[PDB]
Amino acid sequence: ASFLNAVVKVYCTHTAPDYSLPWQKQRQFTSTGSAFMIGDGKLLTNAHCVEHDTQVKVKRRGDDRKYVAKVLVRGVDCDIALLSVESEDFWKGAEPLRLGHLPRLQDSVTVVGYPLGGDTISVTKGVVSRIEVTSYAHGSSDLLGIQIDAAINPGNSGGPAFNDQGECIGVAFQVYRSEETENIGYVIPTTVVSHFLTDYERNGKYTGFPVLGIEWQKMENPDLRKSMGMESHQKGVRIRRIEPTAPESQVLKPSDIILSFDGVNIANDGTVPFRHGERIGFSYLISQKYTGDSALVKVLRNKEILEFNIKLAIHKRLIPAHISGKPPSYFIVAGFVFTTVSVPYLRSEYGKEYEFDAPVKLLEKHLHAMAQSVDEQLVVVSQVLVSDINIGYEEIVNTQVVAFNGKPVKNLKGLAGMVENCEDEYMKFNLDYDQIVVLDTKTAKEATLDILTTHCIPSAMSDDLK
Amino acid sequence: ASFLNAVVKVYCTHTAPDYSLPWQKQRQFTSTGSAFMIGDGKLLTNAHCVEHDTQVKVKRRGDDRKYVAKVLVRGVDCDIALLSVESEDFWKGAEPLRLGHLPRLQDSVTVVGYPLGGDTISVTKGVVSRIEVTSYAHGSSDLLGIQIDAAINPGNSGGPAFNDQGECIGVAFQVYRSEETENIGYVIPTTVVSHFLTDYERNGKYTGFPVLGIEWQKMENPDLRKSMGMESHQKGVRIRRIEPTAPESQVLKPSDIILSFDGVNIANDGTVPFRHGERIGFSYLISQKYTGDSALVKVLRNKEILEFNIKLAIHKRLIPAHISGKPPSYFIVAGFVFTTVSVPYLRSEYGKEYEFDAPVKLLEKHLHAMAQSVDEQLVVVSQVLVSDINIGYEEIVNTQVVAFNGKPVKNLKGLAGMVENCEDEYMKFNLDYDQIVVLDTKTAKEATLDILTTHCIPSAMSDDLK
Amino acid sequence: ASFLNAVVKVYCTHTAPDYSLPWQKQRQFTSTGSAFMIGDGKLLTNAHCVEHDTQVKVKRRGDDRKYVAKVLVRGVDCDIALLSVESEDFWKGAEPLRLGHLPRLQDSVTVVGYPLGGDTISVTKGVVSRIEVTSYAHGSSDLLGIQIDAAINPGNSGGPAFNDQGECIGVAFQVYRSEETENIGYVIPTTVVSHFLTDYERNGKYTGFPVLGIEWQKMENPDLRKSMGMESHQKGVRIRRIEPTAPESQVLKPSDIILSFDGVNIANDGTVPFRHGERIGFSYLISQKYTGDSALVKVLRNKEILEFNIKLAIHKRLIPAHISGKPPSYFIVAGFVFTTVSVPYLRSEYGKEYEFDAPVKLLEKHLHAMAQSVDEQLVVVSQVLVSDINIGYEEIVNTQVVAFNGKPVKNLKGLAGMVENCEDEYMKFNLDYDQIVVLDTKTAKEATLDILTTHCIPSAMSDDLK
Amino acid sequence: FLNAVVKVYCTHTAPDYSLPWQKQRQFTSTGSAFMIGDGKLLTNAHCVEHDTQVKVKRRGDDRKYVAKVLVRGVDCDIALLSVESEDFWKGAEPLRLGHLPRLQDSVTVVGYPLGGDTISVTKGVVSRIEVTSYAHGSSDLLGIQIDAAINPGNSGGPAFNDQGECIGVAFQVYRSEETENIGYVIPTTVVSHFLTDYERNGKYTGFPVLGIEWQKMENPDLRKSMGMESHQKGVRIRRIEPTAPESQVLKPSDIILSFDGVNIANDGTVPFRHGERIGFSYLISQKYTGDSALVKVLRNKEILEFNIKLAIHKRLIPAHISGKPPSYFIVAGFVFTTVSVPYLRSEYGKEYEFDAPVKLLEKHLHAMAQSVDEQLVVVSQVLVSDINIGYEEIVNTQVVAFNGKPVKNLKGLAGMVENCEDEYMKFNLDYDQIVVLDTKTAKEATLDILTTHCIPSAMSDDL
Repeated sequence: ASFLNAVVKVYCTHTAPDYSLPWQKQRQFTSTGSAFMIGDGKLLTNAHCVEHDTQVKVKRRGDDRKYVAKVLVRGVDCDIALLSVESEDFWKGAEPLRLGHLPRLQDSVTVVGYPLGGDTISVTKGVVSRIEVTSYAHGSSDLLGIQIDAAINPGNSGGPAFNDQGECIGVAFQVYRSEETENIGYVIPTTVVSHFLTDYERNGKYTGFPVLGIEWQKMENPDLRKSMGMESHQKGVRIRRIEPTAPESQVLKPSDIILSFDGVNIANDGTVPFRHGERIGFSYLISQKYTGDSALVKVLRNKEILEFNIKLAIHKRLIPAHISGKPPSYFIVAGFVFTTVSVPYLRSEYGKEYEFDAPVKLLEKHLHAMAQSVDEQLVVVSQVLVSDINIGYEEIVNTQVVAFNGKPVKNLKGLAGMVENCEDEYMKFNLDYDQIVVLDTKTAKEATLDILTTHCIPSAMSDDLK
Repeated sequence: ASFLNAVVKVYCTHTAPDYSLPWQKQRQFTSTGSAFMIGDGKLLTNAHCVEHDTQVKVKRRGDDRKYVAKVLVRGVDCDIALLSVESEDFWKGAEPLRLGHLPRLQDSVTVVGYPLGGDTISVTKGVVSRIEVTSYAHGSSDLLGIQIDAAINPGNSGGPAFNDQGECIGVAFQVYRSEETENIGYVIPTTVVSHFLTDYERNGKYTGFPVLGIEWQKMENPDLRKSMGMESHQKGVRIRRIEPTAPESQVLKPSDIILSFDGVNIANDGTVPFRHGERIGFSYLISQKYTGDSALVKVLRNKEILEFNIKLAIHKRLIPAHISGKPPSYFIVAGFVFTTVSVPYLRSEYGKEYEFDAPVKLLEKHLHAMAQSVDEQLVVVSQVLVSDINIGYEEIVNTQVVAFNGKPVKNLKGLAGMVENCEDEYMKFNLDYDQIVVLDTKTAKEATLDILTTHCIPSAMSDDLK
Repeated sequence: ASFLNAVVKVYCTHTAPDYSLPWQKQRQFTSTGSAFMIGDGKLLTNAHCVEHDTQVKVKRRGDDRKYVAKVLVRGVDCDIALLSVESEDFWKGAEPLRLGHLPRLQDSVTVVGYPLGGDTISVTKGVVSRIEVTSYAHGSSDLLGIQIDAAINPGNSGGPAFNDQGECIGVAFQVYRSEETENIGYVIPTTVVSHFLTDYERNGKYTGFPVLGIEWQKMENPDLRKSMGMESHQKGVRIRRIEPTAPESQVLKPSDIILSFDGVNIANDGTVPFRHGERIGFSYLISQKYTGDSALVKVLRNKEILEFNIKLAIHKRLIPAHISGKPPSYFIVAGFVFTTVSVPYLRSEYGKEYEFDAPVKLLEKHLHAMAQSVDEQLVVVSQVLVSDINIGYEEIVNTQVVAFNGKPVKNLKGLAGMVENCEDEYMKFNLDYDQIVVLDTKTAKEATLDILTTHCIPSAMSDDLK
Repeated sequence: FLNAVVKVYCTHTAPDYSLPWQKQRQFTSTGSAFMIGDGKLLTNAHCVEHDTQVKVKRRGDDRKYVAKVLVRGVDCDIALLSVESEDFWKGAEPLRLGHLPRLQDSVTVVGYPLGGDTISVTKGVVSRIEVTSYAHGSSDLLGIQIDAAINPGNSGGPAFNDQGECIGVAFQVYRSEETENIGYVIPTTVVSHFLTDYERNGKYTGFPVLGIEWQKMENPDLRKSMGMESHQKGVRIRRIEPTAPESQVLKPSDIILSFDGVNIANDGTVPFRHGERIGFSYLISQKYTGDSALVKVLRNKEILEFNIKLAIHKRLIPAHISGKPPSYFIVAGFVFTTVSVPYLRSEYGKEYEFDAPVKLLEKHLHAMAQSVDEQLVVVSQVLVSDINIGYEEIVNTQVVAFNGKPVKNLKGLAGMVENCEDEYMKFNLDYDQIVVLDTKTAKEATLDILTTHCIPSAMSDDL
């Protein structure tokens, strides 16, 4: 029962930026979660437990005090964060958990944490149900995951799952809930946790989980395989498209057939052998490597077998699934609020149903567009703060800015600089839907200050543009 | 862990007949389920996993290929089907499961299959909760069932439940889900599975589970018992009504009191002793027998004790709960679409709420009418394909046809023959609600072909009427 | 498996009083639950299983008969009732359960009873999840509770939870259900059960669970503590308010800081040490005592440490959460229906959402008002049975009566006596919202009988006012 | 008067767009129609869409007489009916059409709405007159809003002025929890355009609308920057339909100053009547297809004039499929069809504009046809078979090329697969996917698949 004492309750006050009004914050709100001692003065929890934190406190069993904690480091896409606690009273007699190996299906598992239904610690018990590449909902990434049938409830997030030997086999973090389903809950495996910790130890920071920038197609059809010159004994997946900002774009080509990755053969359905008689998606081979590592990729190209050693990097979306450790960027000229499109921005503008209610143009780029350069951003006029200077333009909302005075717009900083250094008589913004916005350059800039005052906006731009 | 490899994933493409437009099919749709090796080149799954199959494929652990399978035999009311697989690659190294005995309450149980929440195999664990006669939802019959508290999810259908010795104690098949309930899931017991397999082995086909064609009333009231001449030491159930198409109608009478079945005494509440200190509904004694078997029934009739040996048969509903291995029958004359009323037909015409939205006349027969002869059917005008020939009759929908030219209508084939061989000047259909439909016989038949063309109907009738 | 036979099925027909029309009953309705043998011809079940009983029957395993039972005694706030059964046939071969000690977290637990999904006994299994002071929903009180992750379903109420040694560790009684949660179910601990049984044995009746009549405030802020003269080493909770009808009101004062209870130190968050390294709310120390016991309370008052021995009593709400073993009181004069405000009354008048739809005046007293004297009641005009005698007063509903002919109204009996002995020409009722109702005393009383006849009301008042 | 207004009974049998080889279930509706002379009844096109039978009943006669649809204009929501029986026409007196009314003119609506079986009259005033979206037709034409109650069943009946002349056809409403008495009437000007068109050409030739997208020029800096004088006004051309004649002479960022000598304001409006303005589309709509118009534009300080021939608007993704069943063809279980609004609605429900694939909606809202008769071709679904193993999950995905050749429309694709001599059929699909089939074995596999799904033919007759 000594294992329970390593598990602490997390109290978090969150203050999120208003993506729709990026100069200000949303209303404070509180949540609770769990965390556990992993050694060397560190607690592990889920990143989603402490997102946009303005205060984090922890409470250990047997002690009534809630101690101030700080977020040491976070990994948004693997949904892990480490906490530090200054108070030496908190750490007295601490006994950290040890991490165990990946479990086998049907292994007994217990989940320990602070879910709804009470204030004190709670234990639930079940078995390991399923292990495969899993969609991390909050992290928006695909990593190894352990499904279990021990009940996971709100508040369990960040607490450990234990094997019957008292070793931590991972972190309870998410559930699949519907009116049709029962006891489908997920755990971040120790292999993923170890990856994160090793990463942080080596680099003094989080460097992510690599994922090769390719889209692919299964090759289950025999005519398809034959037509591309595959022999009866060959299997693999066809490259659809390659991220321009990935180093494999310099050596791989569309319609290449990927035969293997680090000498492991990829099946026509994109799976590779996994442990004891199972098959798993090939992405697992990539995500277990570190950014900066290299991997040997074998392809078939015009019936010729080619091998390339490719450096692995994180995935950069044109429309980021998250914007962490920074307020959303914006700048304002003549009442026009320019900002960038991110998933949180879309969710703010169009609610939880943003995937169906957002403008099709924006959604099209969210699901299908690849960044053509690093640091490329989708820039839009968010809204127009209505004044006399912007007459006739008042109804413009969430429309992409494609060019400024003939020059293509690559990102927000690029655009902000262009309006800054503009000496022409007119500022000409080419917008989506073949629209043009034109302002007299001199009177445009003069009009900004009064508009900010009206809307109680303390600054014309985010600090990163100052 | 070798037991897992006997459990395969089922992929099914279903194409259901349109009961509302019986000349055509509904749109293709796919589902997935589970199945397992039981020996001799056979897989067992649920019948509901492969209903209206146009293609079935299976996938074994460790192999990426999906192999074509065929439905060998199905038992609709016990919800079991057997599959065959031609590919010898699929069967290589196969190790079939062995069936265990009926378990006891609190026995550990594990469920293995392919539920939602992932693509690979999943295991859940719990205990045997309850064993009694259970309503098989898809099969619409009452057979022994095992309730368990191991989580069963969509996709688990057709997979095995195991005892702690690795024997299969049955097939995971259905759940009781409401906002109020948790972990109420059911398993088809090995006794039912064995009945099905023995049946198929003996007869080369499925012959069903017998159920005596009697409705009965409990005799819990002492005045009731006394008034019917029961002695203080006698107990049993009163016969309300007997199916005319059952052989016990020739020897049993309404108001008989059934005292015993195969020497087993029936209590006033219709229960008999079951295993260790429990009581179960008497139907269990009947359903464990095979169709064609005989049973000794003892009754009290006017204070006289009588015994009859009665041959057991399946139950035939006037309005069938299922129509399997055949398209729904129909024929058309002069735009009138004649078909028969089945549960799938009612569900098609009036949705999932057919029990409350269907015409009361039709519902009355669904819940309460007994077939007066074998092969009797409830025939209706489904709809009228509007043309000049059927002027004034256009609004007729789902109305029973009771007679044709003075002769009673017994079933669809009977009616189809009567319109065929009709040489009278007029065809006179007596319909429900005391209506009469009259058509000139000659011009009625001539008008059919054009109407079929308009509605793109390839044939005037189903093949079974050709 | 012999333990199962001590667990019986409960069938209850309830007939509840109509709180909105207190002269009559609501419609009969039935429920089912569970109960178990605890020795000496007694069965234990939940009080909520037999609330407003007009008939209770039980059925033991293996026997088809349902035997008439009677409620021996009930404890509404701990949700326990004991049943007796006259029939000696029921008790033949009975083997009662033994009560075990409070379990530890992660201890295996099995729940046995008669939930939905079948008619026979069902077992579910899980672990002890959490132990702390718990809100008893039906009982509306705060007592020790055991949370478990074995599934509890409707019908389980009143059945035992067992440890792995076959001892009863408590009574399955309630769940926390939401679309977000799974397997949060609660058990009345053996310590609470033992309290109830000991209580009934000693006193021949139920005397409740004491709870000191104080409201308190946490003292987590250091400036707060310092400002009230607490030393750095002192901790406790501040008294906000004291129930006038509690004997600690004679010795404790608002703004006192409670330092300890029976020598157990109370933390700034109101918790005390509990078992192995845990902390629990201090109310647990009080509720484990019996009414009539005394407790030593130490307080800080103006930097002086004072100790008082205080007699403990049950909590009496102005607006009772329950009214048990008696029809709701009422009396009628001139069509005016006078009654008292209780939680069931509010629920009847304003449905399940009574906490948000009831008049704010009434709700204000429900959440915040303390009784100023014992037997004080909130009296209202429920409604006005419209006649000529009460012209102009017809729209009065649920309005508090504060005085009668200048005299304050303390409760319903007090008011009933005052209208009875009124010899003045007028009866003057002062109502809430500064309204006055005046009737001619003589013609008011004469008018009652006809009004009762119109509404088929057999009597002008409840028997307790006769 | 009342006896010229008749009740319409229609049995509809719509094609199943999701399963284009067959029809949906019969359903019935009722509406209204009126005698306009020469053995003709006028009603709404939506009253008789996909008709398998139409009957009419005149007031005081119990018989329901068979009618036939002579001609329909889907986008203006008008249809004409004929009735063979002489008994139906006994003592008939057709209605006369009146001139466009003015705001506040009294109006009566006559027809056969819900709430009873016989004729019903409602009364109100003319509320508002402006270019209006015809919901069923999906075009923008002049509409009269009125405050006389219009209910289901009124469709196709006349609205009358107080002189008993028909001022239009009651056809649609704006209903929400928030609104009351917002009903619309197809004006006599639109009706006359339809009747004149049908009389001239023996068929419906539509309402012209020029293929230009434009931007308002309300901003002074915008106007000044493009070299507009302080007195000049107009609209800026955003984009021009490649399949429109004006794509040859007009250019993006031209500023349209006038149409037929009529000056266009910065908000795209022109003088209308009685002190009101109206969208310039009205000037175009009142002309006939084949007519020309004089367009004056400003381009690089220079004022240019062009005589532009006018035509109907043709969307890449059509709002309606009329005069034919939806086109399709099948090879090896692959069902190919075209994307239309009715297809999207059938596939994704009434909320298709939010639930359909973002790729498809993108083209629905924003894409212009690049060539005449261009269509968006998709694989609708794959009828599962051995021949199409691995491709079963393909749904609603655009076909962009066949054996290296661009797919223009369904007929084009059908002809390419028909005449394919190559060993393989290689389809480039959206999302950078490729589907490949052996040419010989794919074609052989078709017939048996049809049999399984009870499909009478591999392709629609138009292919």
